[PDB]
Amino acid sequence: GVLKEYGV
Amino acid sequence: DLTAFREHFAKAKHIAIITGAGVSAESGVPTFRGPGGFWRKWQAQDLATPEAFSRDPSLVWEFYHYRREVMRSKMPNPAHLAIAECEARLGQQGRSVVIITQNIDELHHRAGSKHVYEIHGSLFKTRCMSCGEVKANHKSPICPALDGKGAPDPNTKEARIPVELLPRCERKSCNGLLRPHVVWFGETLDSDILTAVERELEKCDLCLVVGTSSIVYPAAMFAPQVASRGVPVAEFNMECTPATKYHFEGPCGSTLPPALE
Ligand SMILES: [Zn+2]
Repeated sequence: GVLKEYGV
Repeated sequence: DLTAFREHFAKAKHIAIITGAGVSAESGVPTFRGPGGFWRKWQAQDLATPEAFSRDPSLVWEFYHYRREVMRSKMPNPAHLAIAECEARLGQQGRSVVIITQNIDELHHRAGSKHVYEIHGSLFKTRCMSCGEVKANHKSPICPALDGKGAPDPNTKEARIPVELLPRCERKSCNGLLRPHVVWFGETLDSDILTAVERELEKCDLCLVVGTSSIVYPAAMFAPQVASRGVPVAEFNMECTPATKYHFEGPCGSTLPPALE
């Protein structure tokens, strides 16, 4: 599942 | 060219509108990210995480209570309204408009939009940490112990509310601690929501990106898929472009009502 803001 | 965009708009049967923080900043709604995006000593990165909530749930709830309370005076802007009225008008003609929003302020709903996917959650929903139930909640104050709390000044004293008196789940058996139903830094976006968004983006024949950019997130997750079907993308944002799809520079509450009329 997708990580809010790609983890940045 | 607005004329060329409007020629696509006149023909589009399925419009997907993605909206980011620019459209909510224009309603006066603090993001807490960047220079002066402080609440007490903290920025949003510090607080919108499960680690903050685990270690100091009272502090995190004070922050979210402040945000919930500040929404009462903040109002949808002409961009939100244009989008909502466009959806209503086109819907009567059998044409679909859907909003995919990063914003948790519910301003799109207050504007009148029906078909809205809130990919980061909502300030006005809770989730129970025990039974998982998601529930709408617009109460001011959300619980009595938070009444008058959440002041944003650096030197405000912490309320230090015992966890038992923070918002609790009202299923009589359960009583679990509630958290905001907002996606925090380090958490996954909801898979079901993303599947629904993918279906809408795949069916759409014109896509607008408002108060953010196609090139960053969340637009970057879906916009390439749309572009590669040959579908026009139109950005409305205050960001510049060099000498180099469509980009309408400026505040969305100015540009968008003209584009969508
Ligand atoms: Zn519960």
